[PDB]
Amino acid sequence: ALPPSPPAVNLGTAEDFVILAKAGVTNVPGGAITGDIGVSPIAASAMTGFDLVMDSSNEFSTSTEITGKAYAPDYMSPTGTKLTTAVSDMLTAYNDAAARPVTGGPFGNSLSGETYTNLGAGEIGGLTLTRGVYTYDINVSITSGKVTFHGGADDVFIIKTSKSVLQAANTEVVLTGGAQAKNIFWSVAQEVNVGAGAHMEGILLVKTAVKFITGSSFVGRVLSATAVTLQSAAITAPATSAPT
Repeated sequence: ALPPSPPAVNLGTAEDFVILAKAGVTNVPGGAITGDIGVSPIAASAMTGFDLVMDSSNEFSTSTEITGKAYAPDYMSPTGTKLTTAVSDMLTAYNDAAARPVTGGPFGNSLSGETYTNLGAGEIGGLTLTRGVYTYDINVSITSGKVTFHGGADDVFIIKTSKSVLQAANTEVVLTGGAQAKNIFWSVAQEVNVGAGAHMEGILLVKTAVKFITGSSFVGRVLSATAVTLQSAAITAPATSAPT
């Protein structure tokens, strides 16, 4: 029997971005970004490796590797306001996610001897996670294989850690049951590192850095209070296979 689904974490206008980073985005060509990116309060020059061309409006820039638009505070109004509102909404979302109570009681069978606190001693590779709030004071690791999020279309999954999320190379986040990437929230006080060729899903609400190593892929949003590093990575917003 499941716990109730937690409420989804409101991202407000931060949902308008696939990457929002306060201290920059660095890219090694030729991954592919589907969605819009933004930086604030750092200047545009902290988006490197996208060969950005200003639009004639001077409100945004475009790239060969971004399907959408890039936004920075030194661009024309209303871009700076758009960015500042999104960064504030990111902070609110980070704080809300971090404030969610852990789901109570045993995880899996009532005599599993394990709970939603420090589940797997931080290793979640090979686990099936159902809806709820999982809390960690240790790194969360995906060392080998897959982690599965299983639930319905509106079920919510929140993974909180005071440390980092370390996803080894060539591992996968898998969704089953109707579970959607927009309803998975990773609340991370340190960093998120996604190894080479690995596949991550969900909303990354990260206090510090996020790194996507060579050839990794992602469905979700990267919402970082510091900097984002992309190494020939596929970064896709949720639901962009529908008409846009």
